[PDB]
Amino acid sequence: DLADRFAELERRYDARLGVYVPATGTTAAIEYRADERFAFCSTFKAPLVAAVLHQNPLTHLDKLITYTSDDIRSISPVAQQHVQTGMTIGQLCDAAIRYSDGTAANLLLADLGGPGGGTAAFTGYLRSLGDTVSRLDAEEPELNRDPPGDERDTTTPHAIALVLQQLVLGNALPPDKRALLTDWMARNTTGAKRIRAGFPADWKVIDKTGTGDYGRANDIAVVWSPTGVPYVVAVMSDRAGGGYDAEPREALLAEAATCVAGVLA
Ligand SMILES: O=C(O)[C@@H]1CS[C@H]([C@H]2C[C@@H]3CCSCN3N2)[C@@H](CO)CN1
Repeated sequence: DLADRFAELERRYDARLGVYVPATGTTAAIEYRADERFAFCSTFKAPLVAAVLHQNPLTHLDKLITYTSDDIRSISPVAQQHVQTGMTIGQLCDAAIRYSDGTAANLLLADLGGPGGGTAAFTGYLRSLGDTVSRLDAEEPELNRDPPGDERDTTTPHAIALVLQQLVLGNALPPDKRALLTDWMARNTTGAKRIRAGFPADWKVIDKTGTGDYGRANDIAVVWSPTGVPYVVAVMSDRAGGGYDAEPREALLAEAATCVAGVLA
């Protein structure tokens, strides 16, 4: 029984675990705390990039964005190295997804524009995909400071799964923008010990991770079986029982993904 395995893992890592895999083909939906709210953490960066792709011509990717010291306010492995020359929208999308670059995320939010520094339009983008649940209320690094239970800056494994399904497998984006998003998530550098670690090597995996205080660790992915059958896999977790300093545990998400992969094989 799968719900039993997920419960075992919660006890092992002193964690709250949320899992959703949408129903597809002759495969039933997998769901565990799938409608409870979990912090986005950095996972929002993937649909952010979709929002910015949708809103503009693909030529927009080549627009150069300049920024400086007081824009670097969060973990920003790529933006910190290019601050003197600036970065193109394209480079920023690349960094936001592949290195979870926070400054890139803020600059892309600003590019979207409108109230809340972009966060309202980010949310409106999800609403356009039929996601009535998720909300982004702040940008980096403030979006990470909400305590356990706080509804600000949250999604649900169910909500973000259906969003990612439309973005990557569905027609939320035209093919050329869709490929750009898909390719960036394929080339993700941060996700090796999470959902990717639970699936056999001959499965293709693309993903965006999230991490936070209170032991938050997320991963949202699309996986393809060796015969090309795709599944969307959303895994979210926290370990709020250990307080603000509780360490995120990637192994939890890797074990949860192993349980899911065995069921989808
Ligand atoms: O800039 C920040 O302070 C935040 C902290 S939480 C989390 C951090 C936390 C994790 C630790 C090491 S590197 C990647 N970092 N990503 C990110 C997304 O999951 C968001 N960036």
